[PDB]
Amino acid sequence: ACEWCIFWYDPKLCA
Amino acid sequence: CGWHLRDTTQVPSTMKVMILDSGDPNGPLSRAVRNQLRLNGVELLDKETTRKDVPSLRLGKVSIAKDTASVFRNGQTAEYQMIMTVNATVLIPGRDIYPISAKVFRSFFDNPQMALAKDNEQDMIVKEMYDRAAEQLIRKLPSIRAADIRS
Amino acid sequence: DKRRSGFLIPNAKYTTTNYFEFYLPYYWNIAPNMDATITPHYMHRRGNIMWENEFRYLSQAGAGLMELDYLPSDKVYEDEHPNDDSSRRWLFYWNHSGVMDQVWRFNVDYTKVSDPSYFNDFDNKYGSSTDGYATQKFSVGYAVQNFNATVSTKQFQVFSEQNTSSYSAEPQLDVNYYQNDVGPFDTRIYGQAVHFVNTRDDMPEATRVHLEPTINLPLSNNWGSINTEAKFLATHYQQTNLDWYNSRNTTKLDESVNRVMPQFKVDGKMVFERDMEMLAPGYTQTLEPRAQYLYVPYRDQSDIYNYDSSLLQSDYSGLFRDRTYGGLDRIASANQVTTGVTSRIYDDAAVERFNISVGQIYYFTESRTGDDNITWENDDKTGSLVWAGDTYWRISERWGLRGGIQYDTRLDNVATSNSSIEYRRDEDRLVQLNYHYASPEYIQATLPKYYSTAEQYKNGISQVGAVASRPIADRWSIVGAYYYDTNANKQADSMLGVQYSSCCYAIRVGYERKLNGWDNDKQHAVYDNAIGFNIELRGLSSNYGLGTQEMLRSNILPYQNTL
Ligand SMILES: CCCCCCCCCCCCO[C@@H]1O[C@H](CO)[C@@H](O[C@H]2O[C@H](CO)[C@@H](O)[C@H](O)[C@H]2O)[C@H](O)[C@H]1O
Ligand SMILES: CCCCCCCCCCCCO[C@@H]1O[C@H](CO)[C@@H](O[C@H]2O[C@H](CO)[C@@H](O)[C@H](O)[C@H]2O)[C@H](O)[C@H]1O
Ligand SMILES: *CCS(=O)(=O)N1CN(S(=O)(=O)CC*)CN(S(=O)(=O)CC*)C1
Repeated sequence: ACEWCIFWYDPKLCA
Repeated sequence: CGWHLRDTTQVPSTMKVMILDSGDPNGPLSRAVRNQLRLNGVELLDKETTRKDVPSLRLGKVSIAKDTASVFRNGQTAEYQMIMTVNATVLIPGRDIYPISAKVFRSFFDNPQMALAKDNEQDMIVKEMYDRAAEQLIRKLPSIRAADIRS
Repeated sequence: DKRRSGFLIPNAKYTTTNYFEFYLPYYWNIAPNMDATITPHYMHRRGNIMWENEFRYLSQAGAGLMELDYLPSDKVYEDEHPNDDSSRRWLFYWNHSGVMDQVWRFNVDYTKVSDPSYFNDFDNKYGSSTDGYATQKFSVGYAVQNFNATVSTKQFQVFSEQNTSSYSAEPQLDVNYYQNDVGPFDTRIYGQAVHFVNTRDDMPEATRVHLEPTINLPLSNNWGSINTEAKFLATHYQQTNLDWYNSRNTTKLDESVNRVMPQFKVDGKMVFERDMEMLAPGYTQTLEPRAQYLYVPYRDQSDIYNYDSSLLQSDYSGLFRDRTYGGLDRIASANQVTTGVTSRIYDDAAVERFNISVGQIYYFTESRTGDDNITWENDDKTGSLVWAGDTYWRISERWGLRGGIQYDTRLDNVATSNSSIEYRRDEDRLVQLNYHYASPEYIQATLPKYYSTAEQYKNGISQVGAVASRPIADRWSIVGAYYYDTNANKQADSMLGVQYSSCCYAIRVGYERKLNGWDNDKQHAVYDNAIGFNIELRGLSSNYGLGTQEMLRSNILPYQNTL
């Protein structure tokens, strides 16, 4: 539920 | 980075043909809503047409308020806040009636020395809020479609 | 209906302005569509009864309210103005609104007072001590689906005795025509004829005629949109009574002026979507880039007096607006591109939970109206000059926060900003915090010079407000508000309200301390205290509320719902 993912998210960071 | 172009229309496919109904069909809100629906490729019908299974969009009360948001050291108004509230409803004929709303916030500074000018500014702001209140309502159409499928 | 007409319950209040005040209302049911009220309002300090007459009506043309307050004499005003022959104080108010046959639109918003200090002395029912002027508008319009023509007159009674000169449109005619399927284009024509008159006899009078045809090409996709627009502006000015201004100003006003200008606008928008599974299952994010190129040639408008053009505030929505000024006396030249971006969040139910926007305006050339009297803090003319940001977060069902910020590099400081966080369980249970800011540089740039030199204006705005409302035992309702200016470290407005509601009656007690004026003899602010007591009879109607929203709007900075 990390809300700060809005301004930074990248699919391969997850996996 | 995960982004893709929107592959779905802003207006849901079942709402591509609909009836726009209001008690003030020639008013400014109705004009704004009709223009926004025309921009999205929506076919608007008259309320007397015989086509059925056509969702209806009934616009309701519109309230515009002008209040004092801040004051100077002498107690005179510095900033006016204008509030637009629009209540509408969507009737899906077989299913159900879903109500939606829109609230628009704008502000502008006062100037007693240029009161006439300020009045025109106010008018322009109102003309904008209607448009801002229209896109808001169309933006809630996909939410209605999702609620329709859920029930 | 003599059965339904009679005396209401008297209410009272103690004020610092008028000491003990006493109202004795009398309701009168003339008809099922027309009702009236007569209220003797005795003020002790002025030692006299002022008569309030209120009249509501519903007709075919719409619904309206008339109000007339008359005070034959006033001891306080007589003391403050010995030279005046009479100390009578009156107010006339008329508000009518209606649409008849769906085509005729009738609007009246008229206020007139006997003296500028009326609202600082008497209670604020159809006005306020916060207003700097009184407005008098009449408008009759005819509007069908593709046409509308409105004739209106606007007048203003300015209160502050710095410069009581004010321009009026007597009358103003507005005509709009629309076409939508002429080929692939959309077309509209806007016409206007106006006549500006002034209160003083030495200021210019004008007649303006304006024509404006626009043609636009919209193109749309599921993910993108681009709208091109070509607009034409043709204005004709006939100005008279120019001897005074020309004899005192170095730039000369011209009798006959013609102003012809093209305008080209290109607007484009894209929508990107992505899946945000880390927030919660089903949530999605949307990115919305928007760009707009605006080009308006430069015409020197120094020979036209500025009658009704004022600087427009540039929030995020106003970044993409194609005008710098309101009205039509100042059309700024433009060679600019506006770039902005909006991010939105939806849940599994496709409901917007959060949105944030940021944008800027890049000027390729300086915007000129021929005359430029705006006092900037630096000589920046081109580049990224204006920035605006907006945000709205619906944290939960009972929480919500809003924010907006404006930055101007020519001010070398944030121009204006505002924020508000509100908890609202229900119309009786709520808490709200809000903040308003306006830099002194912004006041200097966008307001007259004596605002920059006057103590009560020059420091800008830095205001923090708190509003709270809490019921007890379903019968009581406590309401409070407090507004504090951090620049002066002084109270601006505070309110307290307690209402006891029962089956047959409701008793309201309210206190308020507000900024009421400015005393320039030793240069401080003047406050006013008011403690009121009011009883109203229940049961006759369907209203059973605790009255919280009524007391929340009773102060000079009324509460507004922001979710
Ligand atoms: C002040 C400047 C701007 C500040 C910027 C802050 C940006 C924050 C963006 C928040 C976006 C939406 O935030 C999202 O809210 C929802 C709704 O409660 C939370 O979701 C939560 O409640 C929902 C609804 O009951 C549950 O289904 C979910 O399991 C739970 O986590 C998400 O965990 C959070 O990610
Ligand atoms: C990018 C998207 C933005 C989303 C919306 C963000 C909303 C932000 C709301 C900001 C609320 C606080 O508002 C902020 O108040 C402070 C404190 O007075 C002002 O800051 C001020 O501080 C002191 C004076 O007090 C000066 O030294 C400074 O130069 C001046 O700016 C800010 O200019 C204003 O922005
Ligand atoms: C803000 C989300 S992130 O920076 O891209 N991030 C990547 N992952 S993930 O959120 O699990 C992507 C599915 C790991 N983290 S996190 O700790 O899980 C963020 C709450 C960072």
